[PDB]
Amino acid sequence: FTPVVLATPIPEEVQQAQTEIKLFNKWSFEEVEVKDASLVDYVQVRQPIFVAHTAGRYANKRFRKAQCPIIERLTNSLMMNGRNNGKKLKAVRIIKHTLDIINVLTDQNPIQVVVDAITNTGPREDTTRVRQAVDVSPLRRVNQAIALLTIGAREAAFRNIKTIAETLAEELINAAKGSSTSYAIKKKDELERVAKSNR
Amino acid sequence: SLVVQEQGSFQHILRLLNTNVDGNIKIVYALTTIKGVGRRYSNLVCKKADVDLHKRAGELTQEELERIVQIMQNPTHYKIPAWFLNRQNDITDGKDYHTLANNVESKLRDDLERLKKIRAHRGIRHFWGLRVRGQHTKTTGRRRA
Amino acid sequence: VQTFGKKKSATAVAHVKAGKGLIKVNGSPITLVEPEILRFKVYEPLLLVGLDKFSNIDIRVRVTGGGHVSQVYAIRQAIAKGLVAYHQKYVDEQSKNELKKAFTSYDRTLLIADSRRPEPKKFGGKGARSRFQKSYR
Amino acid sequence: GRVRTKTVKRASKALIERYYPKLTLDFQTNKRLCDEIATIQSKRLRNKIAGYTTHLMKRIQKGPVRG
Amino acid sequence: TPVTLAKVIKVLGRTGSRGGVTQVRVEFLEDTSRTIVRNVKGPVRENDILVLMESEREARRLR
Amino acid sequence: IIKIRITLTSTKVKQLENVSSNIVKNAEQHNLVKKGPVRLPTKVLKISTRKTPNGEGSKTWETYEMRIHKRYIDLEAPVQIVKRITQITIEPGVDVEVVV
Amino acid sequence: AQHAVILDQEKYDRILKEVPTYRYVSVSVLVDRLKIGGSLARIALRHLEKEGIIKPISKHSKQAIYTRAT
Amino acid sequence: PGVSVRDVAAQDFINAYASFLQRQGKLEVPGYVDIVKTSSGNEMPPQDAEGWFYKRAASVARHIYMRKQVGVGKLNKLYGGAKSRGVRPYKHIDASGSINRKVLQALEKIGIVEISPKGGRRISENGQRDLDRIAAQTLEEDE
Amino acid sequence: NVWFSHPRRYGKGSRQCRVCSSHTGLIRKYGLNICRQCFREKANDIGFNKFR
RNA sequence: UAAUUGCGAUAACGAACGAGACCUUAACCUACUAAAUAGUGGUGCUAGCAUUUGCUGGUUAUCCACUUCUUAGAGGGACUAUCGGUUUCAAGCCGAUGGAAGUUUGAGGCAAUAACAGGUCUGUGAUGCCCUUAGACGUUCUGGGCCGCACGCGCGCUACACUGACGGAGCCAGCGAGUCUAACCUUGGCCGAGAGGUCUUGGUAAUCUUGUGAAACUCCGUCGUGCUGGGGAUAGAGCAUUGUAAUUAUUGCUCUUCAACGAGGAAUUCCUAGUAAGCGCAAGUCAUCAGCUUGCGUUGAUUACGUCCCUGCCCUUUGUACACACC
Ligand SMILES: [Mg+2]
Ligand SMILES: [Mg+2]
Ligand SMILES: [Zn+2]
Repeated sequence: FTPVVLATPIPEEVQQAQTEIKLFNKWSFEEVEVKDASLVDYVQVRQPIFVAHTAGRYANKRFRKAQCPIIERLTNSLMMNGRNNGKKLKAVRIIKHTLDIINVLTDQNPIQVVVDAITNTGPREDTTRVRQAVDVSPLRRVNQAIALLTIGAREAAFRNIKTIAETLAEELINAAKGSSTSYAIKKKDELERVAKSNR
Repeated sequence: SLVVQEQGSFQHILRLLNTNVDGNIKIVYALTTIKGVGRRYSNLVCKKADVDLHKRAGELTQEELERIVQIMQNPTHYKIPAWFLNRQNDITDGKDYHTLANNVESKLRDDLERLKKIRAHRGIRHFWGLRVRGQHTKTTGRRRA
Repeated sequence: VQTFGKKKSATAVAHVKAGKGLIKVNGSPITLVEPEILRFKVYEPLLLVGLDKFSNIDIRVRVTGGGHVSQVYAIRQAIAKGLVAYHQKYVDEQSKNELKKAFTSYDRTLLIADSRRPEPKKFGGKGARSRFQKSYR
Repeated sequence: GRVRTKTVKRASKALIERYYPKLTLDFQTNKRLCDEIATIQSKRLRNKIAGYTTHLMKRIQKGPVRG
Repeated sequence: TPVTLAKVIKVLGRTGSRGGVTQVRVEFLEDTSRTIVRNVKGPVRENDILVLMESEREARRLR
Repeated sequence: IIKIRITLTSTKVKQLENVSSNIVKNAEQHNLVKKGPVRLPTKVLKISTRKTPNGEGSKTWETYEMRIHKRYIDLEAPVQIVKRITQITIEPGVDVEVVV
Repeated sequence: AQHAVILDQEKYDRILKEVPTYRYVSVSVLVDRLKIGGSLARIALRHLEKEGIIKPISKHSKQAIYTRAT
Repeated sequence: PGVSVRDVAAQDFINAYASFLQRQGKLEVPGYVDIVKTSSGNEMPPQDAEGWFYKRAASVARHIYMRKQVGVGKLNKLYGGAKSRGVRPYKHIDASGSINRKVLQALEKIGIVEISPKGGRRISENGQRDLDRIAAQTLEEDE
Repeated sequence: NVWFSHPRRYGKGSRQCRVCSSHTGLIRKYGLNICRQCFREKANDIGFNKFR
């Protein structure tokens, strides 16, 4: 299918980006849909990116943070514990390895898997210290979902054999499938439990 | 890597120069249990004896163990520089050893005892239990117990 | 024919000349920028506009002055600006406009240099804003 | 905030009070004649005065304003 | 678990002692002819969508 | 003719550029060829010190600056005219060094 | 020396028939699935990729990403 | 087909040039192997004793190829990293000057790198030849 | 005569402020050799000015 | 509104200081000027690879052209521009587009009436008064002390490990400093395992140190989750450097023991974008000595775009038997 070649010898696996439907270096990007209808316009798949390193100004304004690619948002949220401040190359390599593990296990378009996981672990209701049950906006839902997922992956990869990428993969898989065996879902239902007791 | 079945030649925790060496880790770091040999001394010994550093003491050998012991007790003759040893120009002979036994503690207490017997400041500080290398005792190492 | 690219402090000078698709970064091909993860970040301005699309031009960049990521962004934008300027000068103007629109619809500072500069540090604390820890008692 | 001080607002007001059959509601041509009809001692202040004069001229055509 | 969702049409203003909550007037997407005022923790703009497990509770100001 | 390099150095930019232009014009009215006046980067001799003459108060630092601006103009001329060019430069504050 | 230090000899059976019942295999997965201690995991994982049933997904280092071959 | 040293950048080229240094038979080793850490800022010797000197020589030769004359001080700065100074913050320390100098002398005795008219050492004619042959072989092995 | 001079070629006792003779707070940058207070006093007089 | 910033209301009107304006710096400018103290194109010098001339290489007295990179003078540019919505009447605010830059464009310098018994007589050959002034409280020399250790507190550095440690490889900045009355930054060669030692060289400086071949970082390996290969406290031996003089180890280096520490209670600090944080570098103190400071640059988040719940401050109202003004 149009195997064009260049004077610089490079594999055609990189030229295969735009010859057909645009997609990641490895993963299709068009077949992503949020399973809910509320968190739309805050997950920013499509626009697609070639790698989760879009170093763009996303903090000058209030709501520009929402249009950042969600893969880069999770890559950024991996950049914690102080020691791993910075090291965006490390974070994006971890994200690549995690997408690969989600591909190996019930692939389901791993970027779509993480989208579904974030939507399923975004807390729909919280409590404010007045303790009154208030609602949660989609932006807070997305940021809290990403924070819970990365924190669970962080404290699962902490002091154990399995690497950060696979702890992240198993956390995101359990959040996408909506099982209460993982940290993000457990803490989301913990936050949602005090909704009838705080009204 | 290969077949290491060795149903009868496998070694559990073993005895080497008066202390117990764990056969479940590579020989270089297994040797570091001996009080007197550290990371680089063990690394030098285990490959001066040309033994495989990628395998543990549990499968290493039975004779190269004693060869490693000998290369440790007599490093100077067997092509090892003086500066690599922990006790050179010891106190009274000028020739260099490397104390590898339950004897490095004995030589340390010997140095402390001769310092205290000759009434040097360092020996006096060691007798009192205070810091001896010019540290500030005002705020650090208070409990020390 | 000669464009530049900067991200924070790195500057990459791009020379675009009549040639046959030679994309050199420091004398090596574009396949040897070697952060091993931003190689696609240097591939962006090719796969954006045209897969090869270019048997008539040669791009030779030289980058210095920043850090690894700053240089990677500097070349990834210098080569795009060189392509735009080449189409502006020689090839065609509607072609230049279409290719610039294709660049901007994916813009990752491929065409406009990032304006963020390091804020000067002020006394009383490490960094421009963070202050030394203060104790009352 | 982008609030304009006295030295901008009063200068723009006077510029309108004496140069109405003059500079239109475009800032580019509003700042040009400021150099010849006013001795401003800094280009930033000149730009501020010209911008406020442009704003006042753009809002004068939709109802007279005070002063 | 009953299903219900709505969209904020008008954000009234900040509320709470420290100002962490916002009062928003929400319109139910199904049965659009009903407006209810609710409290939201996160940032909110217009034409935004909220999921509220509880459906009919007029959230009051939070002193 | 003699090829030389005149170096002008000072902290006053206006006074230094005055001679850096006077030399050029005095070589133009005599119709010489010169490699145009090169502007070497201004050296900021910034020096940070403590505002307090004692040890009390908020730790407030203040930096002074001395901007040394240097320029160099290289040309050729015979002795009788090069001496006139090196005697026109009497601007207070700017030091002028001629090298053959 | 908590489990499966160097020997893994009595339990040869499912070191070949291990890709069934779990698709993912890695230097840490071998540790996780109660068979071999990770002291030899990164050197045992080279055997099956040189010849066997696990196909590598990339040139990953400090981690392994392998799949069952169809 | 017009292959230079700049067609494989970082790792495959060194891992092949060191293999050529094995094939050549000339060890050129000063015997410091098994004794040196390669830097005062290090804490362990190289993990493989046979091979580290060949890799150092390969990378040194490639480094001198890629640029103009390079001296032992520049090699010390290049190959010296950060030092764990204990409870103190890490600091850069220059690499082993004797090791770098002896590697350069070995490359001199091989004729791949020669003295420079302004100081340091520039890659020589047969040095360029050998480096480019290794680059071509590496390309044909894996592009 | 042979006891009234301990050698002071180096150290904080070797140099003094050229104005006030203090051995503390000395500024030896650019060869100023002025105490950090006397330099603050006579800073504009030397050519050092505050801009930022 | 950041602002007594302005709109507006109105016995006020018109103004002044402060704020702002201003100045410095960091952003852009294929526009002007000029650059073997900056760089890029090609000619001969043409070593490599490939061989229809192509890649990268190299030529500090080797040619021509120029200023895209760099430098710095003169200027330009932003004034929230345009367009919507919100304003009560506007000042303004909020979005989108354009723009290099739309949060005072970012950051500083300067900064009114004044108040403190705030600190400094240990900066001043600034100083009133008091004390001393030849067994001196002057000055100098020797030695010690300022560091001294049941203990409490504060600023910090290193950690508790795999998002890691170690070993090889990749080799990427910026702000700066540097000796002619003489010893500074040091390139290169040589010796040494290391620190370091020796012979020269370049630099009074956009020239040389220096392209500061910084670190974090990236790649490939070893490690396999253990008081372990995390961690480097404590101590011993030996080797050098600086210093007239290293003992109470100045510092560096090699070996050797490998202490607590498994993420830290009550409390508590800083911080809103190239910012926090991580990371190192230069300068200052310097004969030597960083875990300190002042700046610089590398990687670059999370969250928020509000409020008076706490704290502090300001304004207004009010009480006063205060006015030396609650000491
Ligand atoms: Mg003290
Ligand atoms: Mg200090
Ligand atoms: Zn003084």
